[PDB]
Amino acid sequence: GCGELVWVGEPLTLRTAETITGKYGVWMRDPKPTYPYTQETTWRIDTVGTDVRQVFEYDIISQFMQGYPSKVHILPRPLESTGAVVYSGSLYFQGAESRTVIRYELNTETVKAEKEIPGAGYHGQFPYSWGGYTDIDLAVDEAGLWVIYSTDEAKGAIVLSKLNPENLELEQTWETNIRKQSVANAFIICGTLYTVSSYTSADATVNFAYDTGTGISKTLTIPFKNRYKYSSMIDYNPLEKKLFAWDNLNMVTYDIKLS
Ligand SMILES: [Ca+2]
Ligand code: NA
Repeated sequence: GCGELVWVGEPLTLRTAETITGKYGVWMRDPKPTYPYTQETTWRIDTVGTDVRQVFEYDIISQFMQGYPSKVHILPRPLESTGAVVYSGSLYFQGAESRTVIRYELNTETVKAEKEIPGAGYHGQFPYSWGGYTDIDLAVDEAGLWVIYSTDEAKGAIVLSKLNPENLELEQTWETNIRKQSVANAFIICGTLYTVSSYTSADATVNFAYDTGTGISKTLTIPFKNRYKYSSMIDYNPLEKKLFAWDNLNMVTYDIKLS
């Protein structure tokens, strides 16, 4: 059941990092789970620092919320920032100090594909408003895998491209009029890109939308609360139909409603 985003619920805290290494990070589930994982499997990456390689994996939700990881993967190359996603058995992440997206198959711990995002800024050229080298933000929605970025040709406006999940080729590209560094983060629901106005405010909003199906841009005023005042990661999971976010040590989730 697709539709336009009309409401975001209150953030629910599922886990809190215990060290500064997890001030920012990304946590995620696979909306297209594949053996040996399930819809309960959760991954967590604490992303502070310069040689981020540890990916914590939890087989079931209770372990993610209360226990130790069931497995730790050591990535073969350091990861950049908070934009990564898991999709159909692979972690898609950006190589540190690069515009390269890497497909890392989790079960086999194998790199299956790598792609430079053509023309994408990286390492602080088109971050979201908080910085954090957030130039490249992967996304999964009801239609599959996407990447959110910008380029010099787009003058820093958000660009989004649909990606082939097997080989990382770009399938189609859209250019918005939204300055990427003017918004706190972004995510895609049902082919519409949404942005969040602030990473600090308890009274932020989902403030812009761009519908890739119609080409129409809109302003919105949907309330969005940063409970802990520093949201470094905001993504959408189309299986759960929820937002997943990382806010100042806290892994949080928001319910949503679509028209
Ligand atoms: Ca995002
Ligand atoms: Na992302």
